Amino acid sequence: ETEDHLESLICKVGEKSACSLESNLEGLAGVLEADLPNYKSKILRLLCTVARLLPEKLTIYTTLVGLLNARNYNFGGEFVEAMIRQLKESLKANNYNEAVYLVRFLSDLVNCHVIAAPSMVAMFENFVSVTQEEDVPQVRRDWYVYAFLSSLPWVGKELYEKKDAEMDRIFANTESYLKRRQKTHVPMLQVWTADKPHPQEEYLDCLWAQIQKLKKDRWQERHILRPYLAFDSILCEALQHNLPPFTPPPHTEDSVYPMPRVIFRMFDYTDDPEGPVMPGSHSVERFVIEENLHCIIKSHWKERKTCAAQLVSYPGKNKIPLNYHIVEVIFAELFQLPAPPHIDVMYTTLLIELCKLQPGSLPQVLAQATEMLYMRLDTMNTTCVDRFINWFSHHLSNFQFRWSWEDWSDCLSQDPESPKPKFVREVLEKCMRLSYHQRILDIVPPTFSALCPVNPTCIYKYGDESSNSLPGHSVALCLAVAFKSKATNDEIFSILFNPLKIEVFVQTLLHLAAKSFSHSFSALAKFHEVFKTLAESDEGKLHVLRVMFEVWRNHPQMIAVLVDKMIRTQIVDCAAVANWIFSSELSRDFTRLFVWEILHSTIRKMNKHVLKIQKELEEAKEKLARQHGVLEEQIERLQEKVESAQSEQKNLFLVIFQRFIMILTEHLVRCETDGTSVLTPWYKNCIERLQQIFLQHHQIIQQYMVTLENLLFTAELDPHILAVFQQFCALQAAENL
Amino acid sequence: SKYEAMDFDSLLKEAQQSL
Amino acid sequence: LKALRSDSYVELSQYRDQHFRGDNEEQEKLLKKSCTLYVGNLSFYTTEEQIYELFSKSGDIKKIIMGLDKMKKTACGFCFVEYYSRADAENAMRYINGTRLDDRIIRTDWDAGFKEGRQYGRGRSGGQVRDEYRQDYDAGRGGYGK
Ligand SMILES: C[n+]1cn([C@@H]2O[C@H](COP(=O)(O)OP(=O)(O)OP(=O)(O)OC[C@H]3O[C@@H](n4cnc5c(N)ncnc54)[C@H](O)[C@@H]3O)[C@@H](O)[C@H]2O)c2nc(N)[nH]c(=O)c21
Ligand SMILES: [Mg+2]
Repeated sequence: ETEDHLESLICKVGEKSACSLESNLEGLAGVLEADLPNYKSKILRLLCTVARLLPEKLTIYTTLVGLLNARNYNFGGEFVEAMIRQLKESLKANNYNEAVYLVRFLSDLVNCHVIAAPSMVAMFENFVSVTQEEDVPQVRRDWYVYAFLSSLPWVGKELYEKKDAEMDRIFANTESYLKRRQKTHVPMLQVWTADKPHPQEEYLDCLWAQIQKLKKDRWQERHILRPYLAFDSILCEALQHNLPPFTPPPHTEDSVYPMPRVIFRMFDYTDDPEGPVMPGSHSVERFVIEENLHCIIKSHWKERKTCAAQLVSYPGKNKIPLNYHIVEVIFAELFQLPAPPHIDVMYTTLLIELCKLQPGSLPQVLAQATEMLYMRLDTMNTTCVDRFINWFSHHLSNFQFRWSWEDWSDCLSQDPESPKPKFVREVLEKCMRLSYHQRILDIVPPTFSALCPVNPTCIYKYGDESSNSLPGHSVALCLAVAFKSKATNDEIFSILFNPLKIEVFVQTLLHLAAKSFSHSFSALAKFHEVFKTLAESDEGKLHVLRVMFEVWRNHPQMIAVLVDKMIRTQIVDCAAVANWIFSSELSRDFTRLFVWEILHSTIRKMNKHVLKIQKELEEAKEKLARQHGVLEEQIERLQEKVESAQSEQKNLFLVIFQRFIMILTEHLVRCETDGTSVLTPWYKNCIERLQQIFLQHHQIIQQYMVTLENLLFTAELDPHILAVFQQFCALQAAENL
Repeated sequence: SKYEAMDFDSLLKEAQQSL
Repeated sequence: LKALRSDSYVELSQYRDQHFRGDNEEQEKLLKKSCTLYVGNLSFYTTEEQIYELFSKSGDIKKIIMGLDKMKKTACGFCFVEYYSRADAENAMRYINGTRLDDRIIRTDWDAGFKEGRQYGRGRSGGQVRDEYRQDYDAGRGGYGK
């Protein structure tokens, strides 16, 4: 009972309240002394919970631990031993994002006089010592350097004045390592490839520049909240604890490190001239601010309303254009490559909640950011343009589809395939998918009708206007009657690789079920047997897709759901879809968005399929080994169907890369002959959609290295195509030798 | 969850006055 | 910590289906492992296509069942959405609930699962009971409320 009174009392310290933060900590520390005789065991694991799970409130809880230690030396030692215990647990379990929070906590405890600075310097020079380890991934060296550098904003001033002869040895080792790192992969992870207005810097190079500037600034940083400074008198007499010598858990093959990152930057101080001056990109204040806001989201992402309140109530020890930091952090996550920390739709609803809570400030910062993203689309990463499209359309659908389109009227004068007009076209198609065609024609200015989507109506080949001279017109009219007569399958068989039998069957079935998705899925299920018969040939599957497209080419949403349903019901397979995406009938729609949504949706189905059957094998293996014959015989049959699913996976990627290499090279010869530049807008999208394949599924494609290098991406290919493959090799190389 | 839904001041001031 | 594990959008609502076959205990059991959501406060003109586009943003949709008026057999202003996995329905519960569709705030609730007869409004006129006691005029909800 009083435990619950202790927990909620520890978690809520430092929130909004009448009393000052220092008065609350001094008071709380006093009641934790009283209850400590009885509840020492529980108070200990609660403080270990918040040090692990609440890094945003870091300095609040280190001060609290600092007060208890000054008054109770044996409690301070038990706590530090628990931290060392947990830091080893985390590194063993490959939870490195959680381990940095513990290192950072240990480091800040030095300011609280709980840990002696020499012990902390010893641990850090064992961190940087990982740079000397040989036959280990760069991502391992990167993380241990990051844990050191990212703790210095809090503990930097103290460690340097106390020991600067051994700190400079550490800095010298750090700078040596940073200069010899390979940055060949950064382009795949940048949201914009342009260096202006804001370069997208590799995260360690950014952090390094930030720490060195803090060093030249005499380790004076004006953002971190340091409550322990008011308790100097109490904390000067405290007895320090010495950390044991730290040994980094060795690198095994099961080790998983955080992959590299690029710092998202779209704001400087000129974007909010009236207001608190914005910390620069190379200031550690910018680093701490964003790190904390990212952590607030990580803690409260599941509750949108709470998450927004915690972002708005974020305390600093100096004022900052907070609305600009929030928007930038939220877009930094939505555009993070390869994938955002959380599901994408969360960021749309989090921004609405923020608008509700700051209706006079945030909505116009958000709108200012939307204009900026639009104006920088030229070099925006295609994976990020897609997320920008999906967010903006979903955002607008929650705000009456109201937008100042006139501000973007200058895209009407450009090539329709340029980034801005293509962005607007995709946005309006997404808005239609959330509303309906006529609504979108009414809300856009009359000058934007060229970017509006075609009306989504099916095209029936054997309709009234059709000529009786068309092949199979007669049979098409027989099917049209039999379907409405509720005819069974065999009757349809008698009414009918033959392309025309597929053509008349599909044309008629889709036409008669066009009212909704429910009717189309019902039709496929009722006559499923028919599909499997005349579409068993691989070229038959291809022709089902070809015909289905001819009917619904004006309704991209219907095409995606039908392709999805036919895969799940085994009418077509993933290889048929892959070959369909690159067929000539889709060449005009190739650059459009819905095509790549379909392809990626098909890949995700394959990938999810392999994982399911791998877990079966990775369960039966557990039963045999954990329990301990007949089980080994069942394992032999699982492994056989793990291999068969893994080879269809590999074939799906090899088809995609083949067709990609083919359409790209033949475009490169067509440009060489005609004697013209290679960079077509079409070319930009194509080459970037190739890079998207490597980037989205880099963990699976890693298995195909030798095949890809030796059979597909070879010296003979144009240097423009190899450039993409070598970026992908640089990426996987950073995390694997 | 009786404690869980309270204000921090309410909890801190209840702990040190009561016991 | 209790605060960090908190999922206040995923918890069950006070609504319970009276036509459900069983007692409260086993209905609550079905709710906590259900992948199906009840979607309320829809415009009578909202189509299956619009619901697919919105609700797909949290995961893959297995089936959608539009609610109908038992007599007229027309859109009744609600539907059900069945996902393949529950995590996807949970995310629709957190982020899609309380947002707009056809410019109306929609409300999602966990459902015990679809069985025949649930697609029809239980109101005396054939529509939802919600629309029998309504007073204000609503264009997307079919005028006044009797
Ligand atoms: C509201 N609702 C309806 N369904 C389902 O939609 C289909 C049609 O059902 P219905 O809407 O036509 O009628 P329902 O079964 O909901 O009856 P209920 O009594 O619960 O409806 C409550 C509403 O009636 C109105 N109402 C009734 N009496 C009063 C009163 N004295 N005063 C004010 N309002 C009243 C109010 O609008 C009140 O909100 C059914 O299958 C039903 O399970 C729901 N399913 C889940 N999982 N969660 C739900 O919340 C839900
Ligand atoms: Mg290979």
